[PDB]
Amino acid sequence: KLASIDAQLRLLVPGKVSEDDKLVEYDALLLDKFLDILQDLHGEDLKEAVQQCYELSAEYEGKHDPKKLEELGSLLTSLDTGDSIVIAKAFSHMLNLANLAEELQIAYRRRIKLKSGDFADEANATTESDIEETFKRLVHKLNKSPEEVFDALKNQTVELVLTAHPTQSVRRSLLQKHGRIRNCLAQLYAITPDDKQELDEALHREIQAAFRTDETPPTPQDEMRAGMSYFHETIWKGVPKFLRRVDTALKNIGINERFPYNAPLIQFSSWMGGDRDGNPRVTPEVTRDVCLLARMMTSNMYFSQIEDLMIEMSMWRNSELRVRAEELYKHYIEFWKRIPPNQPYRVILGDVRDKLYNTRERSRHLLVDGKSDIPDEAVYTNVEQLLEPLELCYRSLCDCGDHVIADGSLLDFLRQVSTFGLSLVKLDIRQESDRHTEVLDAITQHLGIGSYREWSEEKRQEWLLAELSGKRPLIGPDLPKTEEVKDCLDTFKVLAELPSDCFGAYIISMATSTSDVLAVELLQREYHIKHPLRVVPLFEKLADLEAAPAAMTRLFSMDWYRNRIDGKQEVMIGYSDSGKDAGRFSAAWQLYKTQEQIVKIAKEFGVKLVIFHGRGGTVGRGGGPTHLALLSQPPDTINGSLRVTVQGEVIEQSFGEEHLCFRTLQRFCAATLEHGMNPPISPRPEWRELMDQMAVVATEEYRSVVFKEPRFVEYFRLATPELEFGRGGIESLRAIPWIFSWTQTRFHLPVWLGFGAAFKHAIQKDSKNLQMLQEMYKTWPFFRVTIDLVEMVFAKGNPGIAALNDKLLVSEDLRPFGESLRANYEETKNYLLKIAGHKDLLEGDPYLKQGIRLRDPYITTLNVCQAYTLKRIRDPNYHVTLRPHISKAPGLEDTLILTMKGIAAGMQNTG
Amino acid sequence: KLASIDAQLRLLVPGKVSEDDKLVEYDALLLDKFLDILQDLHGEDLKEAVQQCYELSAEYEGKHDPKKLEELGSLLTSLDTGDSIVIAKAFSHMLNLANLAEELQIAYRRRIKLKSGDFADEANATTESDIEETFKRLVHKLNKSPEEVFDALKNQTVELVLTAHPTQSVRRSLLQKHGRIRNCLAQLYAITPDDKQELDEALHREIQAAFRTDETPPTPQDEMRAGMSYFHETIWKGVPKFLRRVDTALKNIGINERFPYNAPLIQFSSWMGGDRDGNPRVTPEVTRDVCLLARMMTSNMYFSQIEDLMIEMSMWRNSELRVRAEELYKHYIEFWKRIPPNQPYRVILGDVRDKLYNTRERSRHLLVDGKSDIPDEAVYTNVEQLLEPLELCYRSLCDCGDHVIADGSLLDFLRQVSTFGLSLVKLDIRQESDRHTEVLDAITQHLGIGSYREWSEEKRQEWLLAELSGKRPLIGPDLPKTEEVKDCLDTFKVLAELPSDCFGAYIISMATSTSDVLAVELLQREYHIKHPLRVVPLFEKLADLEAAPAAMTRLFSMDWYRNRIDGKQEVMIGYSDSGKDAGRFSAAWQLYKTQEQIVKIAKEFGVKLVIFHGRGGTVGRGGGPTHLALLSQPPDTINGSLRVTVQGEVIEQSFGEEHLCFRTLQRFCAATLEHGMNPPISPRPEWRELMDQMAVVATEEYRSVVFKEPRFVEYFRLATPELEFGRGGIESLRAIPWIFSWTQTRFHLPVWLGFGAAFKHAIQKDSKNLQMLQEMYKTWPFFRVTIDLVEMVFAKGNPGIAALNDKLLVSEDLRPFGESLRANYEETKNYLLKIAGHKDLLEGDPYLKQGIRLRDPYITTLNVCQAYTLKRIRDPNYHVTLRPHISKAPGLEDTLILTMKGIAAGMQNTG
Ligand SMILES: N[C@@H](CC(=O)O)C(=O)O
Ligand SMILES: N[C@@H](CC(=O)O)C(=O)O
Repeated sequence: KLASIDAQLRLLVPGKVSEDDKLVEYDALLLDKFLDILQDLHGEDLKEAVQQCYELSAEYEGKHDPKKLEELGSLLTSLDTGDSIVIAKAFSHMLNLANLAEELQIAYRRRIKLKSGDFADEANATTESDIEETFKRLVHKLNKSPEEVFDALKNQTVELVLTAHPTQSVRRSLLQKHGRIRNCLAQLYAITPDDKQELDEALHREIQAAFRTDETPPTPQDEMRAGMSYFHETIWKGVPKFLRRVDTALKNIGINERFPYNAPLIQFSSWMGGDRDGNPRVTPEVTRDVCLLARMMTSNMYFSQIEDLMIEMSMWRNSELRVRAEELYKHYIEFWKRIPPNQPYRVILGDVRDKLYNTRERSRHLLVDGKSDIPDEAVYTNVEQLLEPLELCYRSLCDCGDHVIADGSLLDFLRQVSTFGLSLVKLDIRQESDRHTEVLDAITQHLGIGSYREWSEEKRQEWLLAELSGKRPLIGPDLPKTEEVKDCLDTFKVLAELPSDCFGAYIISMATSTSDVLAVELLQREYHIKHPLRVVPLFEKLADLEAAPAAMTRLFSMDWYRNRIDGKQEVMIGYSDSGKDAGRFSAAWQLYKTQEQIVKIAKEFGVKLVIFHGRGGTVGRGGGPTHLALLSQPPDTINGSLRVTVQGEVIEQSFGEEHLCFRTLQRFCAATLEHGMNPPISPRPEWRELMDQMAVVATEEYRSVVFKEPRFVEYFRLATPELEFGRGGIESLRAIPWIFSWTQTRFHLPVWLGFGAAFKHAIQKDSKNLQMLQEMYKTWPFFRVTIDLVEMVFAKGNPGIAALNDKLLVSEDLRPFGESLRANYEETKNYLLKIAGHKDLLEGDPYLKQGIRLRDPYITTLNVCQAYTLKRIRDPNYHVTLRPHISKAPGLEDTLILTMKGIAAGMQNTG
Repeated sequence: KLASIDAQLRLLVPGKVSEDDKLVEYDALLLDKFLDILQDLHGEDLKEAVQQCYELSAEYEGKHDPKKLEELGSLLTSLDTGDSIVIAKAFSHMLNLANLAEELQIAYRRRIKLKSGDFADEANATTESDIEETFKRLVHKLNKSPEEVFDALKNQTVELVLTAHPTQSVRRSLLQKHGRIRNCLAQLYAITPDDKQELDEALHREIQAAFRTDETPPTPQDEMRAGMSYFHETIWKGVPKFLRRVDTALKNIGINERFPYNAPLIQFSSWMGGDRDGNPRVTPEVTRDVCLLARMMTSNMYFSQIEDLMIEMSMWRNSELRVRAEELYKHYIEFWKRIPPNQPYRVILGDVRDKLYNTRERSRHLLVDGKSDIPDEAVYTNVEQLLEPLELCYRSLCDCGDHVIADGSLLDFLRQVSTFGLSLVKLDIRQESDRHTEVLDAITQHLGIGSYREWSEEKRQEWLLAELSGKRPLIGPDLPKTEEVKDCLDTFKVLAELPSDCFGAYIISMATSTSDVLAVELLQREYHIKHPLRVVPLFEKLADLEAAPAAMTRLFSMDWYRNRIDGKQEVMIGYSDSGKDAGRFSAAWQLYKTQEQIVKIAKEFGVKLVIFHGRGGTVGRGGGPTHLALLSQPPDTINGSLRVTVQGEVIEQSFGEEHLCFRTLQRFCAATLEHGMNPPISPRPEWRELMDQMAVVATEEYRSVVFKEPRFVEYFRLATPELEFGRGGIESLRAIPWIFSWTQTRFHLPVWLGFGAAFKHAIQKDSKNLQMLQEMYKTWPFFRVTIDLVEMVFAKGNPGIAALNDKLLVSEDLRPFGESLRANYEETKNYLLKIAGHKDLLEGDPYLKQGIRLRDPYITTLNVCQAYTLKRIRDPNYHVTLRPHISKAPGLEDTLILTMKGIAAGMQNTG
C-alpha cells in the first residue's frame, strides 16, 4: 500500500532502520499523498505515467542498466507539450517534498552523546560541538579562562552575506507552504486518532496547495523581496533564541552575566540589488529601491511585534522613565485609545510604535511616490534612537526589582534591534574594475590631460593620490558620459544620498591593482560621501591572486590610504571564480597560500584583515561540513571577524527550518571563536612541496582541456544547457553559469577536473606519495575538507546522464572527446576514493549519502526530460510519435525552465 | 528540596501516584519557583512568613486541630497593613497558580478507553462521550440513521451567554500571562537539558510578571472588554477546530459531506452592558458603547487574520470570480502595493480587507467622536455581505478542482464568519418589570386616562392590546420623566438606532404577568423598532413560577402576540434566584416541574419553546458535570435549541485552555443533540410524591430560618462580608451577593439549607424512603445531578472557618444561633452522604476532590486574614501588637478586596 512505496524506496537506500531514522518513511508518506493528488487533479492514467517514470528511473539508479534509461527516454519523448509540463512539474515537486523531509530528518536526528574529539567530528551535524562544548574545550584543553573566552566572544563579529538564488528565488507564499507541509509531517509523528486523521487531511491539502502555486522574469526588486523571506520565517526569531543559548552556555562555564545585548556578534548583509557586476539591470534605481525596501521591512517587523511587547508590559512600577512618560502623555490593531499614565512602559513603547510606523511609511512613500513630507524627528534615522527608549525600559525594570522580567521579551527585542538595526541587511555594492577605469578615462580625456586607460600602474597611482587631495572637483556638468559611465557615476550619487547604515562594502570585481582600489576611493571622495564604504578588492584569476600581496603592500604603504582605512581592511576571494581560471585543486591551494601571505602583510603593517569568503568554498556547504571547513582556515585568517557568503542555493537548507537555523547560527559563532584560539595544524613542508607540484600539474590538465582544446567550447555548447541558460569563450563566461551548466548534466567537470592528473602524477612520481596523501587526508583539515567537497559532488554525479546527452545532442565527431572526459571522471573519482580510504562514495557520511541517494530518481527523470526537450528546442525537424494526451500558449521553453529549476533544487550546492 | 514541597502537598492528597497524574508535581514546581520570587522581591523573612502561614494552614486542613487555626490567626493579626497586603497577594497568586496547574491536568488527563454506558459516565471528563461516540450511540442504540442524526445537527442551535465575573474580570494582560505560565509548565514535561534550563527560567519569569501586575472600580465598558478576552485567547480558533472534528465524526459514521459552514450551530451572546437590572450604572450610553465595541472587535479580528488568508491564497486558477476581480482592479502590514490581477483571490480578499478596515474604523469613530462620515457602501452592515465574497472564493476553488484547498483556512474563516457575524456576541437587554410599569404609569397619568399602576391585570391586558394596535403614538414631547423613566425610555431609543444584529433578547426580571411581557412589546412598537427583540420573562419566586403557566397560556391565546412571536418563545429561569425565595431543593424540583408544564403548553399551541438557563443550575458547573446535567433536563425542554449562561466565575475553567475550550464546545453540542432523541427516564410516581412532600418541608425549614427568624438578617450582617461587598432584608438582596457572602465564609448556607429537613422527614416518616432516595440517586439523572452539585459545595465547606468568624465578629448572644446552623450543616451533609452511598465527600469523583483539596490551604489562609481584617474595619478600637515590618496610601479595605477576590477565585462556582 504505503508499505509498497516504502519497500520501493528502501531498495535504493537499505540497511539500518533505527528509530530516529524516518526519512524513507517520510518520503513514502509524501509521495503516497502526492500520487493521490495527481490522480484527482489529472487522472489515473497520468498518475500511472508518473509512477512509471519513477519506477524506470529507480531501476536505472539501482542497477545502472542503460536500457532502462533508454526506456524512460522513449516514454518521455512521446509526451505532448502539455503532459510533458505536468510530468516536469510533478518531479520538481517531488524533489521539494524530499528536501522538506530531509530537513525534518536533520532537525530531529539524534546527537552522539560521547564525542571522540578528532576534528572529523566537526564535519557532521550529529557529532559537532555546540557553543557550550566549544567553550569547554577552550577552557579545559586550551587553558583559557572563562573570562578570556567571554571577552573574545564579546569582541567577535560574524557576518553572513546573502546572495541571489542562481535559478529561482522561492516566492514568499510557497516557502510558507513548504513550511506547513513540513510541520504537518512533524506533527504526524508526535497522537489521538482523530488528530492523525485531521493532520493527515491537512498534509494532503498543503501538498496540493504547493503543487498548484505553479504560474515574464522577476524584477531585481522582487528578487530581493523573495530573498528576504527567510527573515520572517526563521532568522528574526532565531537570533534571540541563539543569543539566549549563549547566555545559558556562559552560565554553565561560570560566567554570571548575560551576553551583552548590544555585542554585534551577528550581522546579516546582502548583494541583492547591490551586485551589478556583469549585470546592467541592477541600476542605481534598483539600489535605491532595495535600500528603501530593506528599511521598510525592518521597521515593519519591529512595528508588528511592538504591540505584543506593549501588552506584556503592563507593570506599573523608576523616576527617569516616570518623567519621560509624563512628557509624552489611532488606526492600529491594539492600542487605539490614548494610553493612561499609570501604564508607563506602554506610554514609552506607544511612542516607539508611532515612530516605527512613521519610519515604515516614509520609506513606502519614498518608494512609490519619489518623496515624502514626513520629517526626521517623526522617524528613526539612526539605530540609537530606537535602542534608547528600550534601554530605558530595561533599566527601569531592573531598578524597580524586575531584572528577571527585563530579560524576557524586552531583552529579545533589544537583541533584534542591535542585530538588525534599521536595515535588516546592509547592502554591498559590486562592480568590475574596468568600469571604474572607463569612468576615470572619460574624466581624464574631458579634462584634456590624457587617457587614464593608457597610463601605467605607477602613473595611475601618482595621479589618483594627487587628486585624492585635490582642491577642485573633477566632474564638471559638461562631462560626456556613455550609458555605462553614467550608470556607474549615478551609483555613487545614490551612495551619497542614502543613510550610511544602508551599506556595507564596495567590492571591486576583477581587481588586480593598487590603483583599482584607489580609483573607487577617488570616486567616493568626489561625491563627498560622508561615510565612504570600505573598498574591498576581489582578486579572481591565479595571476591576480599572485599579484595581490604586492598590491596590498603598496596600499598599506600609502599615508593617505592608511589614514582612510583606520587600521582595517577587507579583501574578497572567490573560490568558483579562481577555479574557473585554474581548476579547483589549484585554486584551493593557491587560496590557502594567498590568505597566509596577506595575513602576514597585514600584521606587519598593524592592519586588521577580514577575508570575505565568496562563493564556492568548503565553508559555503552548510550544515556540519561548514563547521570543520571554518576550523580548517589558515591560522589568523579569521581573528575574531568572519564574513562569509550564504549562497542562494543553500539558504533554504540553512535557515528554512527553525532548528537548522539555530544550528547554522551556532556553528558560525562556535567555529569563529575557536579558530582564533585553536588554529588547525600547519602543513608539513613535504605537504607544501607536494601540493605545489600537484598544483602545476592540475592547472596544466584543466587549462589544456578548457582553454587550449580548440573544440572544447563547441562541445560545452552542445553537451550542456549553457546557451539556453542565457534567459570570448570560457574566460568570458561567468562562474555561476559554468558551475551550473555542468551540474545540470550530472557531470560536474568544473569541480573535479585537474584532481585526476594531480593524484596520478604524484603517485607515479613516487609510490610513497599515496601514503603521504592519505595522511594529509586523515590529519590536515584543509586537505580533508577539500577532498570531502569533491566527494560530495561525485555522489551527485552520473556519467550515464552525460552519455545520454552526448547521444542526443553532440555531433558524432565530438562524441569521443566526451567519452574521454568520462574516463577522466572515472579515474579521478577512483583516485579520490583511494586517497580518502573509501570503497564507496561518502562511506564516511552515510546520512548525507542516503539523502542524496533518495533524490536521484527524481533528478534523473528531469535530466532525461531535459535532454529530449533540448533536442526539440535545438532542432525543429526532430519529431517522434507523440502519445494521445494523458492528462485532464505554453511551450518547450517552459518545460525546460521547469526542468532546469527542478535539477538545481535537487543538486543544491556543488562548486 | 522541591522533593520537600512535593512531600508536604502529598500529605493532604495521598495515594495513587500514576503517570498522567502530575498535579501535585505541577503545584510543587510552581510553589517552589514562587517562593524564590518572593525571597528576591521581599526578602527571606517574608518568604519564611508565607511558608509558615502555608504550613499552619496545611496542618489545620490535615487534622482539623482548631489550635492551628488560632495560631495562624495570631500570626496574621500581628502583620502591619503592608505585610498583610503582601501575604494576601501571595496566597491569591498561589491560588491562580494551582488553578492553571489543575487546568493543565484536566487538559492531559487520560480518557477511559472502555465506557460502562451508565449515564454516570457523562458526569466525568475522562469518561464522557465525545461527538463521535454520541453519534454512534444514537445510530446503534436508538436506531437513528446517520442521515437523521446529521439532519438534527444541521438544525440544532447552541447559544452560550457570557455574564460578568461577579468579583473580578481578569484583565487581558494578566490572562495572557496565566496562559504562558501554563504553557511553560506544559513544555517542561514534554526535552534537551538546555531547553529545560531555558523553560525553567521562562517559567520563573512569567510567574513574577503575573505577580507584579498588581495595581478606582472599572467602567462597565472596560468590564465588557475584559469579559471578551477569551475570544482572542481560545474561542475564536476553537470554533473551527470543533466544527472540523464534527466533519471527521460525520465521516466516521458514513456521512460523506462536511457540516455546512453556515449551519448556526454555535452562537455566543452577552449580558455585559445589557443587563441593567438593579444597576443604574448600565445606562443607554453604556449599551450603545458595548455594541459598538463588539462590532469594532469583531471586524478587527477578521481584519487581522485576512492578510494571512491572502498570503496563502496565491492560486491563479472560475469566470464568475475572474469577472469580479477585473472590476476591482495602503497603510497595512502586508499588501501595501496594488494587487496584480493574475492573483485573483487576493484581489477579492484585498477588497474584503479594506471593507473590514472601514467597518472597524466607523465603530471606533462612532465610539470616541459621536459620529463618522464613513458611508454604508464602504463598510459591512450585514453578515451576508461578508460571506458573499468568501463563498465566491470557495466556489471558484471547487470549480477549478481545488475542493481540498477550499476546505482549509477558507472554510475555517467561513465558519468564523457564520458563527461570530459582525458582532462577536449579541447583547441581551435586561430590566425589571416594575420599571416598565413605572414608565407606562407615567404615560397613562400624563395622558389623563388614570394610572396603569393602579390597574388590574385584566385592565392592563385590555389597554395594552388596544394600544398595540393604536393609530397614534403614546409619547408626546411634554411627557414628564423621572431619571429612571428616562433611562428606561432611552434604552429603547438605543435599540431603535443600532442594527438588529447587535441584539438578542429583552429579558424581563421579576416577571409575573402576561401584561409584563406585553408592556415591553408596547414600548418597542412605540419606538418603531424595525426588528423588535424577542420578549423573554424571567420568573423568579416560587409563586411566580407557579403563575407562569397561566401567564404563557394567556399570551399564547392572544392573536396579536401569536402573530408577533411567529411560532417561537423563549422563557428564562434562574436557579439561584428561585433558591433565594424557597431554598435550593424546592427551587430545583419546582423548576423541573414548571419546565414540563410550559413545554406542554407550548406544544398545545404549536409554539417552539426555548428555556434559557440562568445562573446557579447544575448545567452551569462546567466540565464533565455539565454534560450529564444537560442530559438530565426534562423531556423536550431542549428540542434542538439550547441557551445557557456561562457564569463569569466559570469562564476561565471552560475556555482558558484550548483543550478545555474544545471540550466545552463539544459537550454542549453532543448533549443537546442527544437529549432530543434520548430523554432521561421520567420519574416514577412515588418519586414525584416524595419530592413534593420533601419540597414542602425543605421550603418550611429554609424560609423559617431565612425570613421568619427576626435576628437572621442581623446574624448574616456580622458573620458574612456581605455589607462590605456593597463596594427590605433578604427578599430585597440580590442572588449573587447572597451566594457570594456565604461562599466567602466557607459555609454555603444558600446551597444546602432545606435539604436536611427534607431528608430527615422523608426517612422518619417511612424507613423505606431511604432506599427510594438511594434508588433515585442511582437511576434518576435529575436527582443525581442535584445531589452532586451540593456534594461538590460541601467539599468546599469548612465549618471551622464559620466558627472562627463567629468568635471574632458575632456578638455573644448570637453565637448559639450560629452554632445551631453548623449542626444543621453537619446533619444535612451526613444525610446527603447516606443518600449518595458515600463515606467521604466526593468519593464518586476523586480527581475533583483532589483539585478542591489542593486549594484549601490557600483559601483558608485568606479566610483567616479576611476575618481579622473585617474585625479591624468594623471596630476601630480593636488593636493588637503588630510585628516590626517583615517585607522590603494603602489600607485595610485594599487587603479585604484582595482577600475577597482570592477566596472567590478558589471557590469558583457553587450555588
Ligand atoms: N549541503 C550538502 C549537500 C546537499 O545536501 O545537497 C553538503 O554540502 O553536504
Ligand atoms: N467547576 C467544578 C468545581 C471547581 O473546580 O471549583 C465543578 O463544578 O465540578
